[PDB]
Amino acid sequence: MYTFVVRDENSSVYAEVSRLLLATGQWKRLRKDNPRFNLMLGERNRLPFGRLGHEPGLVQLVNYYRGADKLCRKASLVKLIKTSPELSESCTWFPESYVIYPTNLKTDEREVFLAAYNRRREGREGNVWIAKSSEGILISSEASELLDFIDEQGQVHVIQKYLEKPLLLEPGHRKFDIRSWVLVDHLYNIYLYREGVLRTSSEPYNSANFQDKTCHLTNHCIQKEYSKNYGRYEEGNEMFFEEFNQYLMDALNTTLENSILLQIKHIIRSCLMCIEPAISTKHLHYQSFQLFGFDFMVDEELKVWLIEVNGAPACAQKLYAELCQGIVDVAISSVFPLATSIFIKLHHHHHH
Amino acid sequence: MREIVHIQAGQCGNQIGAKFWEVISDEHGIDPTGSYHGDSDLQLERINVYYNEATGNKYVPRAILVDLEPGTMDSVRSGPFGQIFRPDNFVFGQSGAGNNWAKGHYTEGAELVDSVLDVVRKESESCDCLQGFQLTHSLGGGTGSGMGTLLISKIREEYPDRIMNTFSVMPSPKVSDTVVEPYNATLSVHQLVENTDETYCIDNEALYDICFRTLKLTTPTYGDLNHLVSATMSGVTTCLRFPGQLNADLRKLAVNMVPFPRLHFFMPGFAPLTSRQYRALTVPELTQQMFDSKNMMAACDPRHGRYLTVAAIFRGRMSMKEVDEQMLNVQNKNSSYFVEWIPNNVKTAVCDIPPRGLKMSATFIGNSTAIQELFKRISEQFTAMFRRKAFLHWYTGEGMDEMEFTEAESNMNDLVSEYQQYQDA
Amino acid sequence: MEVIELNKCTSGQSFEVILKPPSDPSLEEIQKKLEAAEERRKYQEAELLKHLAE
Amino acid sequence: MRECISIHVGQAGVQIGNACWELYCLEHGIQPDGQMPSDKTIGGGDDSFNTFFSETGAGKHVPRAVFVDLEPTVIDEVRTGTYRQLFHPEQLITGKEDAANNYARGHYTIGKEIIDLVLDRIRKLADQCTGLQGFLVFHSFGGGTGSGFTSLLMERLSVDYGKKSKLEFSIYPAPQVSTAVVEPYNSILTTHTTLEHSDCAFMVDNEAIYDICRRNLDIERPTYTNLNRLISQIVSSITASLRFDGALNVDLTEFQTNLVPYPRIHFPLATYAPVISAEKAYHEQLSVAEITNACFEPANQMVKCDPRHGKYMACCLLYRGDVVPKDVNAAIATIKTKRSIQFVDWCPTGFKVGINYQPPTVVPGGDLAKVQRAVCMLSNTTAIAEAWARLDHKFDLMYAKRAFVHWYVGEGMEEGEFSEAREDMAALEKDYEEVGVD
Ligand SMILES: Nc1nc2c(ncn2[C@@H]2O[C@H](COP(=O)(O)OP(=O)(O)OP(=O)(O)O)[C@@H](O)[C@H]2O)c(=O)[nH]1
Ligand SMILES: Nc1ncnc2c1ncn2[C@@H]1O[C@H](COP(=O)(O)OP(=O)(O)CP(=O)(O)O)[C@@H](O)[C@H]1O
Ligand SMILES: Nc1nc2c(ncn2[C@@H]2O[C@H](COP(=O)(O)OP(=O)(O)O)[C@@H](O)[C@H]2O)c(=O)[nH]1
Ligand SMILES: COc1cc([C@@H]2CC(c3ccccc3)=NN2C(N)=S)cc(OC)c1OC
Ligand SMILES: [Ca+2]
Ligand SMILES: [Ca+2]
Ligand SMILES: [Ca+2]
Ligand SMILES: [Mg+2]
Ligand SMILES: [Mg+2]
Ligand SMILES: [Mg+2]
Repeated sequence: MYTFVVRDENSSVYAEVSRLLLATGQWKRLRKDNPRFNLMLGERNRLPFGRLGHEPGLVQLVNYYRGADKLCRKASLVKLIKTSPELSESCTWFPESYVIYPTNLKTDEREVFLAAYNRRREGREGNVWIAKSSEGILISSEASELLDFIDEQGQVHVIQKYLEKPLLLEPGHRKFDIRSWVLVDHLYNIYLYREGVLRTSSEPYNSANFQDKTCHLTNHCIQKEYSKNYGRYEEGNEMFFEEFNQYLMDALNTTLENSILLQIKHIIRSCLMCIEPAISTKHLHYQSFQLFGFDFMVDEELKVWLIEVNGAPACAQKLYAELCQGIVDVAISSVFPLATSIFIKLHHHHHH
Repeated sequence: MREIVHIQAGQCGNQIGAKFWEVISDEHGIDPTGSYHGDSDLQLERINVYYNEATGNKYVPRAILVDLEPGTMDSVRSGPFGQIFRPDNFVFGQSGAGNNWAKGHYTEGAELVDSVLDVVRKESESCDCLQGFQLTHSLGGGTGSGMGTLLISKIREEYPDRIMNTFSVMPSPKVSDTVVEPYNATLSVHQLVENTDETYCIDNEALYDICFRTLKLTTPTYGDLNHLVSATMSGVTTCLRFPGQLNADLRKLAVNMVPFPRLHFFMPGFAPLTSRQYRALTVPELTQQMFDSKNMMAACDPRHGRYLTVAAIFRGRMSMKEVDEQMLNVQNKNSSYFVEWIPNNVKTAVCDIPPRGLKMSATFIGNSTAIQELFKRISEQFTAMFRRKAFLHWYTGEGMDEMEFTEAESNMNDLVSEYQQYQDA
Repeated sequence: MEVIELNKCTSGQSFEVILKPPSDPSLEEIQKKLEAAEERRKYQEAELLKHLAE
Repeated sequence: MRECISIHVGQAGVQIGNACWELYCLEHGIQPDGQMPSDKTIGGGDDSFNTFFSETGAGKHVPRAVFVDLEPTVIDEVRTGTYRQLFHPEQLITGKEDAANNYARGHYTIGKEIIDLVLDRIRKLADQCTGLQGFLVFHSFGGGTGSGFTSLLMERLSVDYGKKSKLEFSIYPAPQVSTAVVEPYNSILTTHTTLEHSDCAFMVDNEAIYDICRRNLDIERPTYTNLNRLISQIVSSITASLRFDGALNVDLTEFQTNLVPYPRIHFPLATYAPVISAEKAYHEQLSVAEITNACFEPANQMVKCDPRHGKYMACCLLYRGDVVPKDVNAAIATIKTKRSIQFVDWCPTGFKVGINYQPPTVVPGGDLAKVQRAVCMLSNTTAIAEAWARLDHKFDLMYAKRAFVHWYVGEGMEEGEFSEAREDMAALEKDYEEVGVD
């Protein structure tokens, strides 16, 4: 009889994980502050990793990787991609981005951003950028509008090249992003969930008006909010992989695997193998696993771009049951055994 | 922190006290002569905690024998080890106490107490570092309860910075001598809450039940009960009498077991339960049994409360890695029953020498809030009589006012409230 | 990565390697503390002895 | 040459002193009776070993050590032990009754009666010093003597020898071997009273030494003897530079200036490799690269914690055995590319290296194999603050219900010292967080 504790009660995913854990009949739940646990479903912020792995006779395991915020907060993602040889500035699946702090906070990249913005003015290339913080979005061709915006807020933001010719599904002439769910276990096996989701927009994309949000921003909430035709083509503004595969076959004469998924597996593995030495718990006194949500854009050439990594993602509601079961299969009972996998293991050893 | 002064008072006090000296004298290799004839020197290394050394290399128990009646103490002198006790340490009146707390604390007992304290002072004046006193007594008679608690406050007055430890047998209707026992016990618990650091609550209800259900004895004698009591007493004093990785004394025991001063009433446990057995017991079996309510010497269900602190001692040769593993398993598997606000409240010790008659054994000292169940039982029996002032005349005839009774009942009910306080904290 | 202040001798050697550059109370206050705590002890002992006298 | 006095307080301190001085004598070829054939200056000395030993006209080499326990049983086994002859009886000091695992009993109640005697014996040792550097103080956080009497000793030492340096070797409390439920109380209490009196302290967590003993020595249930022989190897590599010819950490002041930029953050993490079973039938000796690399696995640290998620302020590598600078720099080069080693911005990224050419000495019949080379890394990393967080949590859990505090108040302490000490620790945790996180 293994034991466990729940310290994030706003987790959809780990709420269901709690339930099936009990339904085993071999897992008992303890109280938030009881130290004699095998398994921690920790809180999102200031999780006490320093207290883990000091209980004699308890193999302890937690559902987060200390350090993994380097990947899951946009300013740190930018910093990590351009400072690490494994990725580098020349990294071809990340939009050029620069980190910018507000006026009265003042390191920062403001001047080097406009260094490129001007050869973008001059270049006669698309010079439209998006500004982001880790609500609070601005898309503009004018840099100074960007930084005006940035510094009337108090947070550090990131300016990133907006992808001006995205892939647009038809009918609709509309945008989307792809969200992929990745589980990393205590062994640093990297597991991609076979099911992803396209978060579509219900609005025809329009290049001219960059300040009406809904045809440009794909996330579930804004479509359920400011959009006239939410739910029109697909249920929940959510197209799954069977459909998107068929659509690519029918309209573009490709498959999802060849056109997009090789690139997604490549990006997921490069990102995680990069930070692996900083976060691995291979010889630690406690163990981590973690569920990540990777978000990608696909341009009209069918090139995949990574937009962000999410450290505490929710699932699409039809997949909750399946994914969560897998989390217990692969992350939890691998460590604590009970009395066709839904995951693609991501590994590649090219010799050179 | 070396010498302990042992005092046994009354019928029950002296009969369990004598069985105690028999048992540990055997464990330490001293015979009735007082002469050491053992084979290991673990036996003699700390034998000064309980024994003085006499001329001829004799060992004399640091033990004082007290009664208001001469009967039981002449039977002590008659018994197996009777002549190991220093004869000047027999201190006795002739009246008896009639199972009457007042006679023991206020009238007959006053008359005798100064003599006992003279012998006590004589024994403590020869001690390099006296740690304190252990008293054996029952709470339901008159000498043990009444006079023993009188002794306890006199000793606290003369030795206010020494440790007072008692083994206190609680009365049960299942084994009872008289109807006034809940009165005597409640008056005594009022004393014990104020004036001892550590009390082992030896419940005659639990001893009767173990004798009847588990040992399958259909009419238990005091001899059968006292067998269990001397097993428990040998266990709980192991880490005081022997050297180990953990060498304990009365004060460190108080420090680590008692988080709040009044909550110092311990529930002892023993495994394997034995009666006057060839299969050796496996460490997992010792650990399961010692924590089982059927091995508690205080008739309380430990699942009705929470363990404040726990101290276990395993006796015999066995794997201390297995004992560590097993103790850790029972904590981590029933962690709800251990308070979360005292970290690492279970401490475990091992000693290589087992009790006579066993290759392996385990003793358990629990400071549980489930002990309240005992004090409520007594409290109920008390009120059932006191609400009609029944039998009070035996006491008012010796000077006591009803007020003293209602005060003592109140203090015990407070003790119970304290325990419930910490059972939901 | 540069090595500096290297010192050798029959029994050993020491040096420094750089990878990258940078980017009390008195005796009598103590005796007052100890004496205040002793006083508090003696007062508690007296409260006890007074209750026992009662 | 400038002398240091070692002071061992309470059970943990005394038994570890035993371990260390056995080791020192083995290393300097001093016999149990106190003789040193090797020393050709009979009756006198200006050498590096004379930092830790004085000489007599009969050629006896005597530790500059004071043992102090509030109860006799443990120092008694020094008096009757194999090194009976080594120690002058005035250097072994016992009380009658111990502090009963009670900080306030050891500090206030029983400390008061023995502090002047102990300072007098310490001055008897200091009078024999032409140029005293200061003190190495060995004690447990968890003991009542260990915590309470040591903190009173530390205040008085600052008063009588204010120009001297005081270094600590502190045993941090681990429930697998601890003896008492109040050890968190004691450790916070003593840290708070000792902080501004210690220049540099090496914390040893009994949990880490215990697991090293299980995992790498194949000892099922480690004793204090196992733990102390390993801890004494570590202490010996930390002190070797005071006892031997060299140019790194040659006096106590150098420990502070090399390892402690900020005076409050003075708790360097020690990592030690390699630890190999003497009963290991076949063992392939490990290289400079392999053991320097072992310096960066938490499983080798004296305190389990994860320096990947902290910042460094200083790093020292003490090698013993067949080691040359070229191999050290090669190993450092390769390790830097494979590992997260981030120094604070206002400190150079770099290592101070010291090498002594005789390999570690191991007690005959001990558990440790002889090895051709070994290293002890001392790194002032903010990651060590994890241990404080652990302690502080445990303390917060008990003190919330005021559990056990009555035992301290009854010794004359005031409940307020508990929350003063806890607030100092809160400060300390915040200082580490400022230096080491963004
Ligand atoms: N590593 C190691 N830890 C020890 C040793 N002795 C005791 N400890 C630990 O120290 C704590 C107990 O403190 P002690 O040093 O024994 O206590 P003390 O200073 O003698 O104080 P009192 O005996 O209470 O007066 C526990 O955490 C022990 O596990 C030892 O020899 N080596
Ligand atoms: N360089 C870029 N080019 C084009 N569109 C972009 C873009 N960066 C972001 N977007 C769009 O903004 C939308 C949301 O941006 P982002 O993913 O950074 O915020 P977020 O953190 O709220 C998503 P989640 O809630 O899933 O974590 C994306 O779906 C995408 O349509
Ligand atoms: N376990 C045990 N209880 C006893 C023994 N003798 C008496 N008791 C109990 O002690 C109570 C009577 O007290 P007793 O010692 O005879 O009174 P006293 O001699 O006047 O102090 C009753 O509850 C008896 O059950 C005994 O030998 N063993
Ligand atoms: C290890 O088990 C024992 C422990 C002791 C006291 C209690 C204590 C303790 C420590 C931590 C948690 C809970 C209790 N540790 N103790 C001391 N170190 S004295 C006393 C014992 O007997 C008198 C004993 O054995 C029965
Ligand atoms: Ca008379
Ligand atoms: Ca010399
Ligand atoms: Ca100073
Ligand atoms: Mg009777
Ligand atoms: Mg008189
Ligand atoms: Mg001690």
